[PDB]
Amino acid sequence: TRKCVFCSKKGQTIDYKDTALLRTYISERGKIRARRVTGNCVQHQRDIAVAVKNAREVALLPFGS
Amino acid sequence: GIRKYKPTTPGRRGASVSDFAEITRSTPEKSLVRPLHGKGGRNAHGRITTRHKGGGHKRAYRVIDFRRHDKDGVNAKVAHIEYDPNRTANIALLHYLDGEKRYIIAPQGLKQGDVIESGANADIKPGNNLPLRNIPAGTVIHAVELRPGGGAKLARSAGVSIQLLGKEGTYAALRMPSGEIRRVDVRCRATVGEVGNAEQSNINWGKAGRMRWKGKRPTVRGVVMNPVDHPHGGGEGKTSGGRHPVSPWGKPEGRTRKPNKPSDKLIVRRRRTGK
Amino acid sequence: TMTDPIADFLTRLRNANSAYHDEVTLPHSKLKANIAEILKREGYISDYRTEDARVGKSLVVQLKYGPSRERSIAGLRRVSKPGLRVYAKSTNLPRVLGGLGVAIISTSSGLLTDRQAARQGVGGEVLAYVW
RNA sequence: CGCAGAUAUCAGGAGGAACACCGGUGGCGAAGGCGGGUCUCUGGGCAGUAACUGACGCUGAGGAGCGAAAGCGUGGGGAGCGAACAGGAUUAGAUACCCUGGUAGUCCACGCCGUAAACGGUGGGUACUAGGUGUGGGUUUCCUUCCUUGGGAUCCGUGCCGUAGCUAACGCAUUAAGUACCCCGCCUGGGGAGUACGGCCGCAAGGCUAAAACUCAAAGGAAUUGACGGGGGCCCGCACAAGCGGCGGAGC
RNA sequence: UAAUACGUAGGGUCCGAGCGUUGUCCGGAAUUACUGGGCGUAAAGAGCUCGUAGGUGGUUUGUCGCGUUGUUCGUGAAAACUCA
Ligand SMILES: [Mg+2]
Ligand SMILES: [Mg+2]
Ligand SMILES: [Mg+2]
Ligand SMILES: [Mg+2]
Ligand SMILES: [Mg+2]
Ligand SMILES: [Mg+2]
Ligand SMILES: [Mg+2]
Ligand SMILES: [Mg+2]
Ligand SMILES: [Mg+2]
Ligand SMILES: [Mg+2]
Ligand SMILES: [Mg+2]
Ligand SMILES: [Mg+2]
Ligand SMILES: [Mg+2]
Ligand SMILES: [Mg+2]
Ligand SMILES: [Mg+2]
Ligand SMILES: [Mg+2]
Ligand SMILES: [Mg+2]
Ligand SMILES: [Mg+2]
Ligand SMILES: [Mg+2]
Ligand SMILES: [Mg+2]
Ligand SMILES: [Mg+2]
Ligand SMILES: [Mg+2]
Ligand SMILES: [Mg+2]
Ligand SMILES: [Mg+2]
Ligand SMILES: [Mg+2]
Ligand SMILES: [Mg+2]
Ligand SMILES: [Mg+2]
Ligand SMILES: [Mg+2]
Ligand SMILES: [Mg+2]
Ligand SMILES: [Mg+2]
Ligand SMILES: [Mg+2]
Ligand SMILES: [Mg+2]
Ligand SMILES: [Mg+2]
Ligand SMILES: [Mg+2]
Ligand SMILES: [Mg+2]
Ligand SMILES: [Mg+2]
Ligand SMILES: [Mg+2]
Ligand SMILES: [Mg+2]
Ligand SMILES: [Mg+2]
Ligand SMILES: [Mg+2]
Ligand SMILES: [Mg+2]
Ligand SMILES: [Mg+2]
Ligand SMILES: [Mg+2]
Ligand SMILES: [Mg+2]
Ligand SMILES: [Mg+2]
Ligand SMILES: [Mg+2]
Ligand SMILES: [Mg+2]
Ligand SMILES: [Mg+2]
Ligand SMILES: [Mg+2]
Ligand SMILES: [Mg+2]
Ligand SMILES: [Mg+2]
Ligand SMILES: [Mg+2]
Ligand SMILES: [Mg+2]
Ligand SMILES: [Mg+2]
Ligand SMILES: [Mg+2]
Ligand SMILES: [Mg+2]
Ligand SMILES: [Mg+2]
Ligand SMILES: [Mg+2]
Ligand SMILES: [Mg+2]
Ligand SMILES: [Mg+2]
Ligand SMILES: [Mg+2]
Ligand SMILES: [Mg+2]
Ligand SMILES: [Mg+2]
Ligand SMILES: [Mg+2]
Ligand SMILES: [Mg+2]
Ligand SMILES: [Zn+2]
Repeated sequence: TRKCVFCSKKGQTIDYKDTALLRTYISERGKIRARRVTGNCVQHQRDIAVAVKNAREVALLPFGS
Repeated sequence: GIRKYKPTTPGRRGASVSDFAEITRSTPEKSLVRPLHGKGGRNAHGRITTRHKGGGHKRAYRVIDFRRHDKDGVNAKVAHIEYDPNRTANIALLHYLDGEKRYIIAPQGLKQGDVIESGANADIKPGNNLPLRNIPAGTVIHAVELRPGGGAKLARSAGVSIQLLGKEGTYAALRMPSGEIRRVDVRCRATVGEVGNAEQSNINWGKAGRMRWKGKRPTVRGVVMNPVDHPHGGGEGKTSGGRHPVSPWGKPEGRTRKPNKPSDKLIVRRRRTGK
Repeated sequence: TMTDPIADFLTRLRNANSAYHDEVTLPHSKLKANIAEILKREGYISDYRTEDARVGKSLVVQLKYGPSRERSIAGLRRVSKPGLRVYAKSTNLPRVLGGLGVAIISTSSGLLTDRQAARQGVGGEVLAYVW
């Protein structure tokens, strides 16, 4: 199991501005992948989902094109 | 709300009414009243045209501004939301900064002290009138008109009002309470917000006396008429009339609209039942 | 709710004997001190003590065990409890293990053992049957 | 259901229900139960400073509030799904399993009804009692890169396994059934029957409180081995398959 | 159809001037569990909360002692039980 990449204090914050950051965690299909593969916080993942899905509603990530 | 009456006497057990706790006045603005009278369901000839109607409690008519275009760009205050029996809904009097008092229909949730503006610049808050060029698609409106200044004619329904759908060219499509969609010109005028007295349909008459009050007389059933006076008349006992029900003048159920109307093209589709 | 300090103390003692402890810490009280007097003078608890803690004075109990690991106290059951309280007359003093046990009796002089009460002719409330 | 142009497939429009992945043996809630987002008002739980009150504590007969789904009233809504209901089919028989459809309901608003295997089949609260393996929450402190599930300690909730003990056993095993304490519900063989009569509640369906007679001399719980299974894994036989020749036809 | 369980015989057992049946009541029945029960499934924790009355209390500093035991004489009929 790999590390909680976000969860350093040196690491970047959590938000929805980072379209590249959210793309890096959303697959090419456009779905949310699993913690079992991503290896980050369960909490961090909660934040990631909130940010990515805010971006989706603001039309920043494809809706299964 | 609703207050169900307590069954003191038998003829008063089922009588439930709506409380008019919101009214503020007890005598209508006298500068805006005209003489009216139960017409008795008779035309210039005097022969009864429509049955069941006539007699009842006399009522005083008041002119109310469905023409609400004669004043623009001048606000008015909601003076008093009073009751007129002649109409289903409630009429609220407005004080204009100009100095006119005019009657209008009272939309749902309107209370004394609010502001009213009428024109193409008004806000979208309920109670404002403005041609449909300036009204967002999807909103709920009432007291609609049928042409640019012919006076509102539709959706006076106490408790229900029309829904705007979409603007194309110079027409707008309306979802409207009969369940029907009407194409209509967009130069007409309308007002935003559902009409008031949404609970008026909750009334339970409950007493033939009050039905008479409201004015309509009794209906004489069909199969009981004599055969001479009506198609189902006759039959020693109870006999269905031996034929499919029919209007007293010999036309049974079924389509009645005269298609081809000038508005036949303006209509989009037709109302649905049991769908 | 600590609604029976005596019961809780006795439960702690027997539980510590079962778990094979050496020291048991409890909040200190006058009744605890005099009951420790009784038991230590009878020889069931190796020695007690009263110390000072962050808030209130407490006590630690030092037990013994039989030379072959033997437990010092076999059974502990309260008799007079909140709600159900039991007293005894000068003649009907309770008998535990036919005298092989010690019953703590509250009499005018204070708390004394069953033999002390029987010889003095005094009586009171029996606290606990210790064996 | 289609040759009246079906399916598919593409443009547009309508509209209702519900939000995969995040999403797990995870959060919260006292309990039912609750998760697409945004805002609005707001409840509950936890960590350090421990400032202040200072025996106010606990739990609770009656009472009263909450309380899944189904059901009922009123008026809206009603895509999908779908009791009941029609047909098609299997079957000796099918008022079912399956198919075509398809009305209540399913959703909204306000009232209702108060029962579930409402289960962790375990009432609430406090104190004590070896460990191992994880989550999430918040704190500190040090190898200190001071990056770091690096290391230490702490308290809250949350999964499993396990000593001693307990237990009828299966099993529980510090989030006890252990060893105690305080209070409350409840039970005394099986039917009869949670039903008859009665009282209370409900508009109802019914709900709550709760009998007797007569009959049976057992009914039930965990567990041991068989037997069997249109329950699973590994095996063998002219068992199957591939071949010949056959009896069931006639006389004898 | 071949009874130590029916009846007859013998033989045996208990008891005895009484012996059985029946019926009422206690017991074993800890089978209404105060002494001295249980609640997972065998019968049982209500569906879960707040909370009135009642029931119950986290400490030590202080008196009256009404809860209490402490002893002295002072009542407890006779008759019945226990000792001689
Ligand atoms: Mg966060
Ligand atoms: Mg009536
Ligand atoms: Mg007047
Ligand atoms: Mg008039
Ligand atoms: Mg004429
Ligand atoms: Mg009529
Ligand atoms: Mg007249
Ligand atoms: Mg009216
Ligand atoms: Mg219509
Ligand atoms: Mg008629
Ligand atoms: Mg007639
Ligand atoms: Mg005539
Ligand atoms: Mg005729
Ligand atoms: Mg007739
Ligand atoms: Mg007839
Ligand atoms: Mg007709
Ligand atoms: Mg004390
Ligand atoms: Mg006891
Ligand atoms: Mg298509
Ligand atoms: Mg202080
Ligand atoms: Mg209580
Ligand atoms: Mg209380
Ligand atoms: Mg109660
Ligand atoms: Mg009560
Ligand atoms: Mg309530
Ligand atoms: Mg209530
Ligand atoms: Mg439901
Ligand atoms: Mg429902
Ligand atoms: Mg019905
Ligand atoms: Mg209803
Ligand atoms: Mg309806
Ligand atoms: Mg619909
Ligand atoms: Mg069906
Ligand atoms: Mg059928
Ligand atoms: Mg269907
Ligand atoms: Mg029930
Ligand atoms: Mg549930
Ligand atoms: Mg409970
Ligand atoms: Mg407890
Ligand atoms: Mg274990
Ligand atoms: Mg052991
Ligand atoms: Mg426990
Ligand atoms: Mg138990
Ligand atoms: Mg019984
Ligand atoms: Mg019952
Ligand atoms: Mg009853
Ligand atoms: Mg009942
Ligand atoms: Mg069992
Ligand atoms: Mg077995
Ligand atoms: Mg073969
Ligand atoms: Mg042959
Ligand atoms: Mg043959
Ligand atoms: Mg014989
Ligand atoms: Mg015999
Ligand atoms: Mg004999
Ligand atoms: Mg007896
Ligand atoms: Mg018992
Ligand atoms: Mg049971
Ligand atoms: Mg229960
Ligand atoms: Mg119940
Ligand atoms: Mg005295
Ligand atoms: Mg005396
Ligand atoms: Mg005396
Ligand atoms: Mg005498
Ligand atoms: Mg005697
Ligand atoms: Zn993290």
